Amino acid sequence: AGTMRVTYPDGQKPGQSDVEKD
Repeated sequence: AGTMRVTYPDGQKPGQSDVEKD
């Protein structure tokens, strides 16, 4: 989460997402 960092379609929105760990 430090190559790209984690991305998501809101605020508090993990689990269906851009990348929870790079």
